[PDB]
Amino acid sequence: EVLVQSGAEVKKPGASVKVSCRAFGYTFTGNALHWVRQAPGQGLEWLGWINPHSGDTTTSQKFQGRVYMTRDKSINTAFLDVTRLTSDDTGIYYCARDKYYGNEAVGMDVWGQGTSVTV
Amino acid sequence: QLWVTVYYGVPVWKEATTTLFCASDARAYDTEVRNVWATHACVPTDPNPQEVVLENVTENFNMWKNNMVEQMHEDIISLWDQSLKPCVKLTPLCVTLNCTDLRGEIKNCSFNITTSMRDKVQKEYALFYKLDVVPIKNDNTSYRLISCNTSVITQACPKVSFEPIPIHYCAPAGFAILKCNDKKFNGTGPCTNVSTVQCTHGIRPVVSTQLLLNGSLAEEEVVIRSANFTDNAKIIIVQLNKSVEINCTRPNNNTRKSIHIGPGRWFYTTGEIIGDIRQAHCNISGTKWNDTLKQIVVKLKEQFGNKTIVFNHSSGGDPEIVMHSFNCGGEFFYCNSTQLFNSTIVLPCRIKQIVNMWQEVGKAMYAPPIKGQIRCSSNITGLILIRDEIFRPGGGDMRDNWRSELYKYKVVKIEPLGIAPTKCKRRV
Amino acid sequence: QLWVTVYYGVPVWKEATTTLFCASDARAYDTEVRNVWATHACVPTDPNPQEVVLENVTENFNMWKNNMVEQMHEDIISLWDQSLKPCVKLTPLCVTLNCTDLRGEIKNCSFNITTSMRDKVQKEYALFYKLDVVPIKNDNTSYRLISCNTSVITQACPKVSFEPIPIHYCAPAGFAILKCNDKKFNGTGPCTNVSTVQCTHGIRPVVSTQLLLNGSLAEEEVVIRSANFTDNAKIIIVQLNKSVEINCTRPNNNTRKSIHIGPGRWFYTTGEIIGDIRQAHCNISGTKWNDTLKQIVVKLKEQFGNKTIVFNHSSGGDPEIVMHSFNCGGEFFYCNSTQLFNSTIVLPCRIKQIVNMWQEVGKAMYAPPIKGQIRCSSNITGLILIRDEIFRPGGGDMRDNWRSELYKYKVVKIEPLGIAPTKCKRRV
Amino acid sequence: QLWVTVYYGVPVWKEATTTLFCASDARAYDTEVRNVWATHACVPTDPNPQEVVLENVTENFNMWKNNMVEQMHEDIISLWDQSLKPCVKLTPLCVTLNCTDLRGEIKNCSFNITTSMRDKVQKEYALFYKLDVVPIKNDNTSYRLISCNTSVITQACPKVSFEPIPIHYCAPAGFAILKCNDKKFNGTGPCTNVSTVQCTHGIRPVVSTQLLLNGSLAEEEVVIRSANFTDNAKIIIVQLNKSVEINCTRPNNNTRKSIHIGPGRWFYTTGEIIGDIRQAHCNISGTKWNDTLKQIVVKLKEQFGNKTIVFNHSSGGDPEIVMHSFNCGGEFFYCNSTQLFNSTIVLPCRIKQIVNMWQEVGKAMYAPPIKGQIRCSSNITGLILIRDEIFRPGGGDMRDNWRSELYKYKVVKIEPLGIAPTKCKRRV
Ligand SMILES: *[C@@H]1O[C@H](CO)[C@@H](O[C@@H]2O[C@H](CO)[C@@H](O[C@@H]3O[C@H](CO[C@H]4O[C@H](CO)[C@@H](O)[C@H](O)[C@@H]4O)[C@@H](O)[C@H](O[C@H]4O[C@H](CO)[C@@H](O)[C@H](O)[C@@H]4O)[C@@H]3O)[C@H](O)[C@H]2NC(C)=O)[C@H](O)[C@H]1NC(C)=O
Ligand SMILES: *[C@@H]1O[C@H](CO)[C@@H](O[C@@H]2O[C@H](CO)[C@@H](O[C@@H]3O[C@H](CO[C@H]4O[C@H](CO)[C@@H](O)[C@H](O)[C@@H]4O)[C@@H](O)[C@H](O[C@H]4O[C@H](CO)[C@@H](O)[C@H](O)[C@@H]4O)[C@@H]3O)[C@H](O)[C@H]2NC(C)=O)[C@H](O)[C@H]1NC(C)=O
Ligand SMILES: *[C@@H]1O[C@H](CO)[C@@H](O[C@@H]2O[C@H](CO)[C@@H](O[C@@H]3O[C@H](CO[C@H]4O[C@H](CO)[C@@H](O)[C@H](O)[C@@H]4O)[C@@H](O)[C@H](O[C@H]4O[C@H](CO)[C@@H](O)[C@H](O)[C@@H]4O)[C@@H]3O)[C@H](O)[C@H]2NC(C)=O)[C@H](O)[C@H]1NC(C)=O
Ligand SMILES: *[C@@H]1O[C@H](CO)[C@@H](O[C@@H]2O[C@H](CO)[C@@H](O[C@@H]3O[C@H](CO[C@H]4O[C@H](CO)[C@@H](O)[C@H](O)[C@@H]4O)[C@@H](O)[C@H](O)[C@@H]3O)[C@H](O)[C@H]2NC(C)=O)[C@H](O)[C@H]1NC(C)=O
Ligand SMILES: *[C@@H]1O[C@H](CO)[C@@H](O[C@@H]2O[C@H](CO)[C@@H](O[C@@H]3O[C@H](CO)[C@@H](O)[C@H](O)[C@@H]3O)[C@H](O)[C@H]2NC(C)=O)[C@H](O)[C@H]1NC(C)=O
Ligand SMILES: *[C@@H]1O[C@H](CO)[C@@H](O[C@@H]2O[C@H](CO)[C@@H](O[C@@H]3O[C@H](CO)[C@@H](O)[C@H](O)[C@@H]3O)[C@H](O)[C@H]2NC(C)=O)[C@H](O)[C@H]1NC(C)=O
Ligand SMILES: *[C@@H]1O[C@H](CO)[C@@H](O[C@@H]2O[C@H](CO)[C@@H](O[C@@H]3O[C@H](CO)[C@@H](O)[C@H](O)[C@@H]3O)[C@H](O)[C@H]2NC(C)=O)[C@H](O)[C@H]1NC(C)=O
Ligand SMILES: *[C@@H]1O[C@H](CO)[C@@H](O[C@@H]2O[C@H](CO)[C@@H](O)[C@H](O)[C@H]2NC(C)=O)[C@H](O)[C@H]1NC(C)=O
Ligand SMILES: *[C@@H]1O[C@H](CO)[C@@H](O[C@@H]2O[C@H](CO)[C@@H](O)[C@H](O)[C@H]2NC(C)=O)[C@H](O)[C@H]1NC(C)=O
Ligand SMILES: *[C@@H]1O[C@H](CO)[C@@H](O[C@@H]2O[C@H](CO)[C@@H](O)[C@H](O)[C@H]2NC(C)=O)[C@H](O)[C@H]1NC(C)=O
Ligand SMILES: *[C@@H]1O[C@H](CO)[C@@H](O[C@@H]2O[C@H](CO)[C@@H](O)[C@H](O)[C@H]2NC(C)=O)[C@H](O)[C@H]1NC(C)=O
Ligand SMILES: *[C@@H]1O[C@H](CO)[C@@H](O[C@@H]2O[C@H](CO)[C@@H](O)[C@H](O)[C@H]2NC(C)=O)[C@H](O)[C@H]1NC(C)=O
Ligand SMILES: *[C@@H]1O[C@H](CO)[C@@H](O[C@@H]2O[C@H](CO)[C@@H](O)[C@H](O)[C@H]2NC(C)=O)[C@H](O)[C@H]1NC(C)=O
Ligand SMILES: *[C@@H]1O[C@H](CO)[C@@H](O)[C@H](O)[C@H]1NC(C)=O
Ligand SMILES: *[C@@H]1O[C@H](CO)[C@@H](O)[C@H](O)[C@H]1NC(C)=O
Ligand SMILES: *[C@@H]1O[C@H](CO)[C@@H](O)[C@H](O)[C@H]1NC(C)=O
Ligand SMILES: *[C@@H]1O[C@H](CO)[C@@H](O)[C@H](O)[C@H]1NC(C)=O
Ligand SMILES: *[C@@H]1O[C@H](CO)[C@@H](O)[C@H](O)[C@H]1NC(C)=O
Ligand SMILES: *[C@@H]1O[C@H](CO)[C@@H](O)[C@H](O)[C@H]1NC(C)=O
Ligand SMILES: *[C@@H]1O[C@H](CO)[C@@H](O)[C@H](O)[C@H]1NC(C)=O
Ligand SMILES: *[C@@H]1O[C@H](CO)[C@@H](O)[C@H](O)[C@H]1NC(C)=O
Repeated sequence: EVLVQSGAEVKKPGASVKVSCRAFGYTFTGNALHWVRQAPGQGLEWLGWINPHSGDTTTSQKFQGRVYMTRDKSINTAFLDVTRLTSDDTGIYYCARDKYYGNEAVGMDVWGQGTSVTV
Repeated sequence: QLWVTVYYGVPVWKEATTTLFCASDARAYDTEVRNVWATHACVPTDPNPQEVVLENVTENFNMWKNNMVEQMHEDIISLWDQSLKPCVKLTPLCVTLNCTDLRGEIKNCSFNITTSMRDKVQKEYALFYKLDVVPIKNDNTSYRLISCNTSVITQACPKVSFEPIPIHYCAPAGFAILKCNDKKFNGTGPCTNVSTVQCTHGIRPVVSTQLLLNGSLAEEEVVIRSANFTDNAKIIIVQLNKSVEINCTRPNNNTRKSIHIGPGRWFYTTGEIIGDIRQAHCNISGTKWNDTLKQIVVKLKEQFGNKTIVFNHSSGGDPEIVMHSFNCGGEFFYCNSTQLFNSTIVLPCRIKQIVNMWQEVGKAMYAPPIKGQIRCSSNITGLILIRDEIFRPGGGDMRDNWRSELYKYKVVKIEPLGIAPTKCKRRV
Repeated sequence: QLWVTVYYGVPVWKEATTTLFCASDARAYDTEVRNVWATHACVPTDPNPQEVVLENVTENFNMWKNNMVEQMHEDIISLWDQSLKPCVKLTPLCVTLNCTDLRGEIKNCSFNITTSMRDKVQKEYALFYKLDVVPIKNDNTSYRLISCNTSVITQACPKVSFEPIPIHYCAPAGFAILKCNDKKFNGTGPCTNVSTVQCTHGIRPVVSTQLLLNGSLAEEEVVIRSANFTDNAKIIIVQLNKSVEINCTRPNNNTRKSIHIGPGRWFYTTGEIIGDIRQAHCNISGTKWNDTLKQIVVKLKEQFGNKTIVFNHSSGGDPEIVMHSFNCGGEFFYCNSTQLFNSTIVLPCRIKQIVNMWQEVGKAMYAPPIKGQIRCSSNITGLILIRDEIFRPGGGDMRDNWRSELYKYKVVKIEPLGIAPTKCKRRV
Repeated sequence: QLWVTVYYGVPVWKEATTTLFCASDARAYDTEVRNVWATHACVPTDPNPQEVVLENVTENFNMWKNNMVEQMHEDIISLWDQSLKPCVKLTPLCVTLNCTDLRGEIKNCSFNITTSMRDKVQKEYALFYKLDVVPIKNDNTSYRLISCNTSVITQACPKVSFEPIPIHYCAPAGFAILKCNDKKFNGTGPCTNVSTVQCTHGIRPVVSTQLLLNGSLAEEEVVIRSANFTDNAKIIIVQLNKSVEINCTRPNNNTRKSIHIGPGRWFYTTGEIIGDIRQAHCNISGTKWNDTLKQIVVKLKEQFGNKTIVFNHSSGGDPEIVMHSFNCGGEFFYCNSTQLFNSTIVLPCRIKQIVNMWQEVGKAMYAPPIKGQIRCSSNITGLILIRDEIFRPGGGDMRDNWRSELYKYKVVKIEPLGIAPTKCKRRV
């Protein structure tokens, strides 16, 4: 069970970026996906998560109206859609999976490799 | 007090045996014009098959107990035989042959045809292989076909094909196939990486001896499975991680004659050769073969000893056991395959037209002469070995070759209805 | 807010293909003693079949897309072939014939029978038709059967009948047949007078060329249908409102000889004629034919022109295409049918015993000799025409004749389960 | 006011006809290696079958209307014929025989074999029974096989057995078998001691004429059943309460020769006799037979008169009707059986190899020669009698022998759904 993300991007401020993450080795719709970012010099910033089955999401208050998540189960792929990019958005964008035992966050042991976005 | 409550849709099963059905790719439906196995009487495969990996399911597998092998055994034989029902008996053609050498693997034989065209008789000639016919001891000029005193041989209807199309086998509703996805799993025992499969991948009905080909390469190392690696009564199945290329040919542009031996009845026979006589042969990359073989030893020595001498020349059995064989372009080649094992590469091959579906009882099929030259190539993907620590190639039958693929799967039956105690009593 | 509600028993359907089954009248069950199609292996028809006229149902029909024709194609051929499985091979009888004329449509041939009664040989003679046998070019006295160098012909078991019994075809539960009751409806397009049928009327498995007979007259006018009436690649089907009477005969009281050609094996052959030789022929009322034909032109000219010259003499194809044919009393007549079209009535007919089920591949059936005279009559109910505005009779195969009846019906599948929004929410 | 209420699971039934299926004992599954009836294609019997005696159920039975007999008729014949499909035609062996006596029930015949080994001919000799072959009238030295001018006879495949294994017949779900347990019940009419059976006991497919054997003894008295005991067109079935022992033998240690009459084709024939010629015969305890026969008369006289003379010598029909017969050790004995009835015991028996499944149309099976001596014994349990008050043994066919056992049972269909008036109205 691995997570495979797309490539890196370079954007100017005011731009938007979309980062994919493919569900290799496991059922796409059987485990909710998280998105976490790490800007240079920073710790780990949570952006939100998406339910690959239902399309349900939760996002950080910091990004209301700015960070969106979508999915397309026909290709087993989840996506992170980030707009209003600024210089603070330079960083590594990672996809990750939790155990969701009881449908509640436990901790995430499966991570994608992360992609970088420069702004 | 707990109460009995019925729960339906319980995700449990028990191991079970049922019949799997075929599923075709797309083209096979319309290959009925020639192809025996790639029939029209077969539903399509799922264009988008699903697979579910299970989290905590560990089950025991045993490839030598895999009953799917028996189904394939019977199905191939039955379908093959069904296709030959309307074909031509060669019984009256066994009467006589006056032979000399081709101008001695191939004989130029003349013959006397018994009353043919109602009140007429005729004489003809044809080319024959020494592997299909034998001399009369007190003549040494006259010949007969080898199988004549036991049974009937028919010439396959010209409109025939045995192309080994990768037909899929699917489970019926109420059943499922569990697959072992553990790349390091041996032939028996528990497997933890297990997934649910409704239908398997396609498996080509390849017929060969002393060679596993055109599929199923190992996970970056040579993988060897055996029932024991101990008992000399058992055999060893070897999977290669890389294939070895083999190029085979019969560079003789042959023609064929249609001989009528009565109104309404005829058969084809080998006619003249256009051009010279070339020997059938196969080109195996030597370096790839032996580099791989060195790697095979690296894996094999784990069970048999680090300085142990392994892999000697083919030996034991009659020529169809000792020689390597395949249908190149549909033509039947018997290759010495001793060069490959001349140390513990181009091989000569012989041609034979009377064949069995692995092994028949009494009866046999005759492969009609093929017009033009033979060219084919293939992917060597594995070996079957014979214990003597010398190993030699060969052994087994169709079920060993089928098993070498089927080992990945087992069939179970879904048992959704059950009960459990609850705190809830029925209300009335 | 509307809610999802499930409704079951919804009166809708989709077009679908399924297998129709036969249904017998009353007598056919016990006709197994001879009759191939009127089998015992068939359930009875509904003694009181129902039909429902629908008020607002309009559907598209297309007789050239009516798949029921394929089912009839295959069923007649299969059943016919099954009945011939135990019958006698005439292969050894093709060996020789020394012929003179009957004392030359009919030849008096002597022949030499090869070892027959174990260690004996014998000579016999029989009468043969010129349409079944051919001479040897360099003899002009010796003959062979025409089909001998391609395949096996068997003599139908004497206990056989092909009486064209009007067997009904019925739909299985879950399916229904919709009928177009519009008397003016052409071969394709919408039909508003539609009714539901569970089972069709009986259709006789009539075999003929150049004639639609013994059923389905038009609604007081000549009715002509065609895929196009334009394209020369298409054909025209003509229905008459009145039938034309035809009286056919072969006034030769013939006998037959049973010839044994070995212990346990024998066949029948035409023996001597009791009385003189009379020509087979058919009497067609001329006035009725031509009065009708004038009326056919009246309808035909609507598509092809008011002063257009139509309906010339038969032409094109071999004698079984060019001549008109039928099994009168089970005997096979080939009539010139040129008198009927000698202007843009008694016809001579020829007799042939080797026949096909419309057209066989290689093989054929031999019609055993019939003792006594042949007499029959029939109802001419329609024509099939060939484009050249000259039209000529003939063309097509069994499916064109089956289609000419099946055009009235199509098969649909009932789809009773569906949903719709309601104002009612589920209560819990 | 009473209301309609539906009751499901109502213990009622109507008489009905369905197909019964076989059930095997334990061993029959693996008897496929030889045995025709004791097939592998048969489910096992219930190791613990149940039976329910009903308190107030009285029903009419009629053994001559028991349709189970037709099922057994057809099944035995069909299975027997299926087993013979791959067997050897003896057609070419009927060509000639030059016979003298064995050194005349058995003839020593030489013969000329037609081209056999492709271009060779050969001469052989074999022993034949006078019951299988007949002389040529104008030679008196030459012989032919009796059935040759009507049909094909094949030699049963050597790997064959007709051991009469007691296979059970069971009803499908929804059906039940009612049994009459009234020991004094005649062939028709009401029976009050009735029980429900899902599956019957096993019945051996015994083939015999003029003898009911190896089962079903009467309840301490001779029990006689007949459709009428009046009409001379009807027959009488006699059950004995005690069996009579019979010991049969053919004390000739025979061998057999395998004769090849072409490459790939051969048959077995009686070879030389090891030792002298002994007559086939059977030893019947005289006292037991006649003491029983006196008792049979005691029962028989109830319908036919106290001083009436009954039971005379066999008479009427051809030798297979007149002589008693059975397959002793698989060998076919035809015994005079006149000593048993020489007053109103060791019998000579004749041997014949061409046999019928009771009676065939045209075709027949040839019993391959049996190596060694024949020894068997059996239990005489009953008789079938012919009206003339003289009675004679014999008459009927397989259905009379099947009926003689099947008379105990009838098949019914369960009809669980019905309605009745109640005082309870539906609530809504
Ligand atoms: C392991 O895998 C290899 C391939 O990966 C298999 O070998 C090939 O098998 C295929 C199928 O049997 C062979 O296909 C044959 O090719 C011949 C030549 O093709 C050329 O010419 C045709 C002419 O129209 C072109 O269409 C085509 O694109 C090529 O240009 C054909 O002539 C053969 O047709 C046969 O059947 C028809 C049916 O009526 C006959 O009319 C023909 O006369 C003829 O009989 C056929 O298509 C292919 O050549 C094989 N070799 C190679 C090198 O690819 C191995 O068999 C496989 N082994 C196992 C055990 O699975
Ligand atoms: C279009 O429709 C016409 C009729 O409307 C069909 O022609 C008739 O078809 C029937 C059926 O095939 C023919 O019936 C035959 O009649 C012969 C003579 O019948 C008289 O003598 C018998 C003697 O007992 C009387 O019972 C009877 O009432 C008459 O008095 C019979 O001899 C024929 O029997 C055949 O089969 C038996 C079966 O064992 C044999 O034993 C006989 O030897 C013989 O083979 C049969 O019954 C009828 O004669 C036809 N002609 C006429 C003028 O009616 C057309 O065929 C039909 N065409 C198409 C394409 O559908
Ligand atoms: C009424 O009931 C009686 C018995 O109650 C039946 O008669 C017996 O029927 C059985 C079955 O047909 C006969 O069994 C035969 O016995 C032969 C000799 O057995 C001895 O030798 C063997 C050697 O291994 C020992 O195993 C055995 O215990 C004995 O010591 C066997 O040779 C026969 O085998 C046949 O089939 C095999 C299969 O390949 C062949 O290889 C053999 O060569 C041979 O063909 C067989 O087992 C038994 O002999 C019968 N007689 C007696 C006196 O019991 C009646 O037939 C039955 N009648 C009816 C109508 O139901
Ligand atoms: C149980 O079995 C499962 C099925 O095999 C296991 O899942 C497999 O896990 C391995 C782990 O390494 C994956 O291997 C990786 O695959 C990626 C795929 O990307 C490449 O291929 C795609 C194909 O279209 C292509 O599009 C990309 O551009 C790449 O070319 C590779 O990049 C990695 O190097 C590596 O090969 C398997 O792919 C994965 N299988 C599936 C079906 O996804 C599972 O782990 C097993 N579980 C246990 C406990 O063993
Ligand atoms: C025997 O070995 C040869 C060599 O490895 C195999 O040939 C290879 O077959 C694969 C099949 O997928 C070819 O892949 C191709 O990739 C392109 C990428 O876009 C795709 O478009 C094609 O449709 C196809 O998938 C691969 O190129 C091909 N290699 C060569 C050199 O041609 C061969 O299939 C093996 N035979 C068997 C029976 O395993
Ligand atoms: C060929 O044309 C002739 C002449 O029209 C057809 O004969 C006719 O067949 C009908 C069948 O119903 C006969 O009807 C009869 O009506 C009486 C009235 O009570 C009834 O009792 C009979 O049972 C029967 O229904 C009609 O009389 C008869 N015409 C003659 C002159 O006999 C013939 O059926 C046509 N053949 C085919 C195959 O269509
Ligand atoms: C023909 O008559 C003879 C003589 O009556 C029958 O032989 C008898 O068969 C019964 C079968 O149950 C034997 O019963 C045995 O009882 C012992 C008691 O412990 C049991 O252990 C055995 O397994 C078996 O049940 C009986 O002893 C036997 N009589 C003799 C003298 O051997 C024979 O079966 C009759 N044949 C037919 C086809 O009815
Ligand atoms: C046809 O007959 C010949 C002999 O007449 C059989 O030849 C034997 O073949 C076996 C095979 O290993 C040899 O061991 C024997 O020595 C051969 N016999 C002789 C006399 O040399 C031949 O096998 C028979 N054909 C079939 C199909 O069985
Ligand atoms: C795998 O090899 C083992 C090795 O011991 C087999 O054990 C056999 O055990 C019996 C018991 O008495 C011995 O007589 C045999 O000689 C042993 N076999 C050998 C080869 O020594 C075990 O049966 C083998 N398993 C398989 C699948 O063959
Ligand atoms: C049997 O052979 C003869 C010739 O040996 C075939 O006769 C040919 O028939 C076709 C039919 O249109 C003619 O065009 C040819 O000219 C005929 N040949 C000759 C030499 O005249 C005959 O058709 C063959 N039989 C079958 C059933 O095919
Ligand atoms: C019925 O006749 C029409 C007449 O136009 C057919 O139309 C064909 O259209 C193609 C289009 O390029 C032309 O090439 C053909 O020549 C036209 N056919 C003729 C006869 O002119 C139409 O296809 C015909 N339909 C049927 C059922 O035959
Ligand atoms: C084979 O032919 C012979 C005569 O050639 C048939 O013999 C007749 O058999 C019946 C049987 O009852 C006798 O009544 C006749 O008298 C016999 N004929 C002569 C001339 O004696 C023999 O039945 C025929 N075979 C078959 C199987 O039918
Ligand atoms: C049983 O015997 C009786 C005796 O009367 C049979 O009755 C028959 O009745 C018809 C009526 O006219 C007579 O013509 C017959 O002659 C009577 N038969 C005898 C033998 O006399 C009754 O049909 C017989 N039942 C069975 C089953 O045969
Ligand atoms: C085989 O050919 C040689 C050539 O001379 C001939 O002598 C011999 O008789 C031939 N044999 C047969 C069986 O025709
Ligand atoms: C497979 O490996 C397991 C590991 O414990 C072993 O127990 C089992 O016997 C092996 N089976 C074979 C056939 O090698
Ligand atoms: C077989 O022929 C192909 C043709 O290009 C070649 O590439 C391949 O290496 C050859 N294989 C061998 C074993 O020579
Ligand atoms: C049938 O008549 C309709 C009338 O509009 C026409 O459209 C259709 O093409 C006709 N079909 C045929 C086959 O004549
Ligand atoms: C056929 O014969 C019948 C016999 O009555 C006759 O009425 C009818 O008109 C005849 N038909 C012809 C075409 O002559
Ligand atoms: C039968 O044998 C006798 C013995 O002398 C012989 O004369 C006679 O010709 C033989 N018959 C046949 C048909 O061989
Ligand atoms: C059976 O006995 C009953 C007794 O009344 C009798 O009515 C019936 O006809 C008898 N049936 C036979 C076939 O003996
Ligand atoms: C048959 O042989 C057995 C052998 O013991 C014997 O007991 C029995 O009495 C014999 N039966 C007859 C009828 O002789």
